[PDB]
Amino acid sequence: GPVPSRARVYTDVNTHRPSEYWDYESHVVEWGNQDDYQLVRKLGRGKYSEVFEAINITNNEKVVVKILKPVAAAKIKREIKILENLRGGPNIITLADIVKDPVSRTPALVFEHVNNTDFKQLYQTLTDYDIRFYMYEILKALDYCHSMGIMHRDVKPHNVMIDHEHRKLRLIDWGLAEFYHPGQEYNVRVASRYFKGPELLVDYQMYDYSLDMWSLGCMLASMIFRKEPFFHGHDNYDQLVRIAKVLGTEDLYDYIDKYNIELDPRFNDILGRHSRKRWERFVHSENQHLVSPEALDFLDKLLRYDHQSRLTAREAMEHPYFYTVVK
Ligand SMILES: O=C(O)c1ccc(Nc2nc(-c3ccccc3)cs2)cc1
Repeated sequence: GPVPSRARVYTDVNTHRPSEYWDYESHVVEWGNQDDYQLVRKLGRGKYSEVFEAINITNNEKVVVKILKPVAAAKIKREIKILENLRGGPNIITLADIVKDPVSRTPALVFEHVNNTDFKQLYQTLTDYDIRFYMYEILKALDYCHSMGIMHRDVKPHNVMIDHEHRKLRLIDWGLAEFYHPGQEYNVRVASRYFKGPELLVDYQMYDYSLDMWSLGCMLASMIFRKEPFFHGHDNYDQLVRIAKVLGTEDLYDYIDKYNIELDPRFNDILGRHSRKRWERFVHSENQHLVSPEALDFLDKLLRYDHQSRLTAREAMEHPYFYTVVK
């Protein structure tokens, strides 16, 4: 069987807290008035919710209303508890109200409004300074939630709202977020394909906060190399092959050896043999101004197969890559 693993930081934060903090099933929802909000336009639809721009007609303030689908309506108590526990934290989306949608009959979450710019238009238009500035802002949010015993589990560009005009950032969609308990085996069907950590791809269930740091590394590689996404898998199996063509197969085998994991035998006919690549192979005339020795050292310390060997969010904030950022 697989060898157990524990987070190297914030290991026992939930073991000391009173049951009320992490026992989300026991939480009682204080429902507000849905008629306080007037829906303006549909912003988007996912497999778990529909998002709307709305107006709070009492104070004329712009808000965002997230109406959960019945499939996600089952684990509403987890998302509500997490959002309340993290409320006021640096760069964390602020939950303003919870109401009962009259049409879906499911809960609807009301949030503060952020004037976001499409990442497919922004993230790939930033300067070297701005990439460093916004990465530091994301790290503030990740260290905060990890210090409060929570894993985000869906870090990706679409989950980071940025008001580039005001230089304001918010980490959103805490629908897949979970409380970290040492020794707990978790569902590997989390995060979006391109941002899934190797622990998920090899079906290793005893993962931790370090999963968010792999996802952050994928975001950084895409920004500094101008390649969207960086690891472009056709499916979950091809996703691991794309990673192995860059990081090499020897360190992958060492990883699975260390944790006594048995790879799905379907990998025997698709993985092949690959040496680790130097990051200069991805540098070209169009992205060279975004690349520095500090950016490459930082990336090297996030994109590691071994989840225990990755920089934590606090260690990442100490990195020379951020020395140029005004604090
Ligand atoms: O916690 C959440 O899930 C959450 C919080 C705040 C959120 N704000 C906003 N979303 C959008 C949006 C959503 C989907 C497609 C296009 C635009 C614009 S401004 C969206 C979602």
